[PDB]
Amino acid sequence: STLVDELESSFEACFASLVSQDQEEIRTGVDQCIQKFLDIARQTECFFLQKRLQLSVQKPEQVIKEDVSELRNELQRKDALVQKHLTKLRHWQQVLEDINVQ
Amino acid sequence: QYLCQPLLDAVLANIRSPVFNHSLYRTFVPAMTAIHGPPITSIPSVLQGEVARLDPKFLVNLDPSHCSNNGTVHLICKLDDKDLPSVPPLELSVPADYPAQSPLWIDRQWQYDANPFLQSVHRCMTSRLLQLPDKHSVTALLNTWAQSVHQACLSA
Amino acid sequence: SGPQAFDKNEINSLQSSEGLLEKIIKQAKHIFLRSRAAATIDSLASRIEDPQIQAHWSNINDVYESSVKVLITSQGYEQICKSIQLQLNIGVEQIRVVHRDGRVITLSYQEQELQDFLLSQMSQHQVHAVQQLAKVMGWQVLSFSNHVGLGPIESIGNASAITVASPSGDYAISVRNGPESGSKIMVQFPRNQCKDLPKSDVLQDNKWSHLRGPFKEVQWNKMEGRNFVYKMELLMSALSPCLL
Amino acid sequence: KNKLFIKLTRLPQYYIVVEMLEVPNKPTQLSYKYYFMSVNPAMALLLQQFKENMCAFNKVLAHFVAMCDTNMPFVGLRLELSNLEIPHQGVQVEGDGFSHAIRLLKIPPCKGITEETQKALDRSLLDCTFRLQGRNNRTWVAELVFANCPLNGTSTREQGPSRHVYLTYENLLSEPVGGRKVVEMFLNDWNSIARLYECVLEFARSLPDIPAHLNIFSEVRVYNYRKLILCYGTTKGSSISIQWNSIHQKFHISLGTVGPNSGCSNCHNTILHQLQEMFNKTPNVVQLLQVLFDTQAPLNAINKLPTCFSILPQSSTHIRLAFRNMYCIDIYCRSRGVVAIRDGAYSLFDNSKLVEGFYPAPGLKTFLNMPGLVPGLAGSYLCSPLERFLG
Amino acid sequence: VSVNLEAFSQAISAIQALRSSVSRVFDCLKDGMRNKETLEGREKAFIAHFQDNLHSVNRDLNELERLSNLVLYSQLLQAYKWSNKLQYHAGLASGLLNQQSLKRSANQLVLPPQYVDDVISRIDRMFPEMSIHLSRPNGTSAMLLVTLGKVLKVIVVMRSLFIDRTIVKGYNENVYTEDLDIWSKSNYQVFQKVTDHATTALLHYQLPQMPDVVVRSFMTWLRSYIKLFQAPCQRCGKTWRDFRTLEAFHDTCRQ
Amino acid sequence: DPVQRYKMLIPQLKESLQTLMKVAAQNLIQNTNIDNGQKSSDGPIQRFDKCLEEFYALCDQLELCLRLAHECLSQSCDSAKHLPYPQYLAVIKAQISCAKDIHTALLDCANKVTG
Amino acid sequence: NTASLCRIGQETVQDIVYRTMEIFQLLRNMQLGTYQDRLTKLQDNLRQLSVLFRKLRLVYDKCNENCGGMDPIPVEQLIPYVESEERREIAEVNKKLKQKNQQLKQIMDQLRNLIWDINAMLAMRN
Repeated sequence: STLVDELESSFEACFASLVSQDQEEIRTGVDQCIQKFLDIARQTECFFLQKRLQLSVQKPEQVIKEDVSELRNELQRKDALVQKHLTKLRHWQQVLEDINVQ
Repeated sequence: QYLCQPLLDAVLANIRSPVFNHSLYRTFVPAMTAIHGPPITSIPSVLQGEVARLDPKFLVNLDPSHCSNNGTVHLICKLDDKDLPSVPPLELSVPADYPAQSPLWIDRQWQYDANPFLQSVHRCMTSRLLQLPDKHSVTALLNTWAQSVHQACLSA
Repeated sequence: SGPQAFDKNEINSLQSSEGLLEKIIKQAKHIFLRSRAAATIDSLASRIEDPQIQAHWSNINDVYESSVKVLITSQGYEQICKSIQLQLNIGVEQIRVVHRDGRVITLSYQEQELQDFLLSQMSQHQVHAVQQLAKVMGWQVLSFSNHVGLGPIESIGNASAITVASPSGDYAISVRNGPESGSKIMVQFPRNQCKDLPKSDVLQDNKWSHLRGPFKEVQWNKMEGRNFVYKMELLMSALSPCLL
Repeated sequence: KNKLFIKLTRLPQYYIVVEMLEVPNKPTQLSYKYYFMSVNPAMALLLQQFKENMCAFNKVLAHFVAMCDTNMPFVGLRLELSNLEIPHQGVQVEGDGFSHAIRLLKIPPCKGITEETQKALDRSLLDCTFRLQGRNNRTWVAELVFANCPLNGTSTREQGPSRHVYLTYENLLSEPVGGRKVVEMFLNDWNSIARLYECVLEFARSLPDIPAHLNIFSEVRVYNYRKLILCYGTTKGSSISIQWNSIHQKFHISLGTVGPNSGCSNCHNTILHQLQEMFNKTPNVVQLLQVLFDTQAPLNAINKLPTCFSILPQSSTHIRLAFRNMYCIDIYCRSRGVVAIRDGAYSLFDNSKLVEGFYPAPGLKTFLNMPGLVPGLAGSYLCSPLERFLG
Repeated sequence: VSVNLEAFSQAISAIQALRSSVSRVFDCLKDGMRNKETLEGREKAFIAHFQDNLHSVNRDLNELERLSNLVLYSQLLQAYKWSNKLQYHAGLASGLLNQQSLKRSANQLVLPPQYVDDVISRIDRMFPEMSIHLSRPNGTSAMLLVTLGKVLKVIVVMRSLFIDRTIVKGYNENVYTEDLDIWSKSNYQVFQKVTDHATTALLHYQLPQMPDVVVRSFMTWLRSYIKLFQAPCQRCGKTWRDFRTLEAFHDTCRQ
Repeated sequence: DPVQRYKMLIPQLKESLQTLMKVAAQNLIQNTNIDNGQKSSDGPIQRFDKCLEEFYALCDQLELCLRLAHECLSQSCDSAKHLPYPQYLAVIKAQISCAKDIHTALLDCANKVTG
Repeated sequence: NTASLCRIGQETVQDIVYRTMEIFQLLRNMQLGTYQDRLTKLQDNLRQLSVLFRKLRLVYDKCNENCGGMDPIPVEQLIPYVESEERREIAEVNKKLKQKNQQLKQIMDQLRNLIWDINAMLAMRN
């Protein structure tokens, strides 16, 4: 029921030992809470991946919009990088033109 | 040995006395129960598994044709694969107490003759049974049958 | 050296005795080798796009040596897919490869050797990607072989092999990638689920109808995602528990 | 005299011999013959030849080398399985083409386990497939698949009647991949699994008839066939774990706190040794749940005392408290929520003081908190809380 | 001292073991023999169990004798205990959770030379056997000469607070001490294999963001190369040191 | 003193075990002789129960001494681990109190966010 | 739309565990000025973590309430076994990025040649 609630409860339980009012006890406790949190996190990831697979196999247009946006962002990033490189190149060109003189 | 010996000697004295426990019981009941307190608050399964874990090429089944259900378990399985289905039965008699007396294949040369391919598969599979180690399993016979058929395919 | 008793060749031998021509030829050969390797990796980068390729040339070089840092990641999973990394040493006549698994290989100036080696390394990174993905999604690895010997005799590189099981038992996947014949994935459906397997009268109980059975193959073509890891993750989610 | 010796570094003593011969018709070609050699002043043992199945890769050579390196580790495991009278199927090609596996049919039943539990285990073991994995190809994994699980847990383990447990073994660098220690450890884990299946079967049989307080007080959480994690408490916070350590041949219990309401500890860590011995003498889990339910309430009060007061853990349900060293008091917990307190330093026999001595004078304070040291009892777990600070 | 604390903790368990073992001898005797399906079996079982119980009492008593030879205010102690508890708990939790990380992607250099110098000096402060000589012959890219005893002379080539190339050399060999011999070979095959293994360790120890723990682990792994020609292979007859386990190994044997 | 007491009780504990084993043997032999047909003297006998309680009493005294020494040693080592002395204890208690405030804040926030 | 909200839900659940790991590391590094910084960092981490809970919850509600008309096929019935103007825009962007990548490859080749030349000269000058 609302795996989000169960993962919240496990994240609370991982803190339920220190936040309260020898080594083996804390050892086994952290083992249990951490492994439970990891399992439920991997399960929520599996649910999200199933939803993605269904939406992609039945509605393959939003993925195309995502590819378009990603390609445009990549092009903008490349343009910005080449602009910065050109600025540095012009700076170093002026610096080298200053030297070499007598 | 040390510090315990007379107790040891005492109990080693008094084994095979019929009244024994009671004497122990008596002299050991009260103090303990005073101190610690009150007391406390058809077909064998191995063949079935071997069948369940076969390769889908084989379709093993029982044998109701010959005289069975008195001695060993007889099986006509099959050969179903991209290879060859020559003579699918290979009747195998798996005796009781499977982790011993490796099963024997009842030879049927009547069908494997009259054909060169079948004679070759018979020869090679027989030689491969000769080279098989002792106490072989059913899966071993099935695999060597398959590989012998494949050898006969690649030879001719 | 004579006072401190130097060795015959060690700290003596010729004690600088070469020619301008010899040194110049060595330098030219090194330059050509560097150029060759660069062009080869570039082509590999332009032609082969599925897994990845990366190269970070060192800052300081020499007249008879150079070095790069090759990395073969995935498109989306850069973090987890960091199992295969190379550090080439482009000498005057030999290219030395030091793999992350402690394997040193001395190649040749000829390009085909480098191209085939990089293809085999990509093929191995392909199965390492599936391994690292199964480690993260919590899928239990059943088997992993870096150089498998069962199957068709393969090309320049040896084939790889992995087999993982679903966290909830029944389902399981297997992957076999190679340089020549690769992407041979087949899912292991459970019994009593295909409904096409021939039943047997020897099986008289229903307990045996729960084992993973018919071994159905899946077409890697006409799939979703974009990278091998995307399709692997989508297939893993498809064989997950429906929490929708 | 023109041959190459390709030694296998992962599995030693195995040498491939690749000899080259001139072909008569073509003076510009060669023929390769591959032999499988083995060594034990090196002494060869046997020789066999495989003869069946850019141009500088020599595909068949690398193919044969990889095939040998992948197959030979299984031969030692097969020999070790045959040497210990363990019926096992030969090395078979798995359904997914490329693989090697050694599926066991029957295990040696057990030592020290009842016959009916041995039958219940042998009729539930479906498969014992062994497989090889890991870098350098020296890790083994056995996947046991049991059916008809006795009792489930709170986790998502209530699926179809097929529980899969994976047991991994990695031998040392020496003691080559095929050895005795791997199967020995496997048999040890199987023995521990059987000795734990004893208790799980007892608990599964006793589940229909429960005193109806432990049912709400305790709940089973996981069953991985090698550990039993029961959870008890009013809010299901505390947890006890059952496991059989084959090294010491005794049950090992581990206590923890997993729940968003509890103290600073499991509150039962002061009686851990007596509970260990109690479960070791009589392996029954319902008695454990009963004694835990009976002793948790007094322990929650006796744990909060200032640490002056010293807690000496005696036998179960007999926790001793001692103000300073001069004074003492015995805590006798019993069923139906009652604790009997005693004078302490007093002796249950001829009236002489113990080594600590210093007879506690008042005595009647325990009577108003409801010689003269016989029995002070009938505290209904509330006196056990107030009388702490009062005394 | 800590050794005394452990001896007392071991002794407390030994007293508990002696009391439990003595109770077991008497408690089992009270139950007495069980049927066992056979006359010989029942007699043997009772004798075996009693003898094991009697021996355990002797073993537990002996340990206690041997262990004798070896050995506004309360709130402050509560705070100390809670601090120790949180330290242990958070350490275990961080270990268990960073061992298994679910991060799959990142998308959802310039460094001060004095900072690199400070990091190198901090690393040189520990490992007193190793001595690192900082030098910048060519640009901001630093070159480190690391002397390990009379054993090794490693030449690390930093491009940034980043390890790029390493060439170990012998102690008797000449690094030329001046304008640094970055490009050369050791002329000994063992040191060449050590250079290969050092490049392998560099390719292995690669943390994404933090550039300090990588150099820390590289120096720690190099320090393991101090007992060469003095340590066994653990699977071989008498050059590699495994990561996360500083154990010697031959490259031909494995790892 | 705690180490010295542990030394003092160990010879006594060995003596108490010897008597408890010997008394048990004498009692079992007399009870077997009465239960079977075998004449035996009434004698002093010595009760097994008195010896078993004595052994338990010595065991508690030893455990109490060791538990105190272990607690005292653990406290001393921790005290060493953590100009005027009053200001010293003041800054120590201040650090502990601020750590406790951080504890309470993290606890209440992590418990109010969910559950 | 929904297929991107699902990726957002994926990245949120992939990041919450990393946030908890950072919180654990911060509590571990907290040994007894700097205390104020550690406290405000922990509080900011907790606030952003609760915000992540709220975000993952709302995206969960969204993907659950969406349930588009095209979902009659259960899982395992979708895997393929053995036995317009958007495409034009994609092709145009692909040609553009291909030309830009060829130009960037030329630039990188020139830069590599420059660096190799400078390194060789500054090495041989010695």
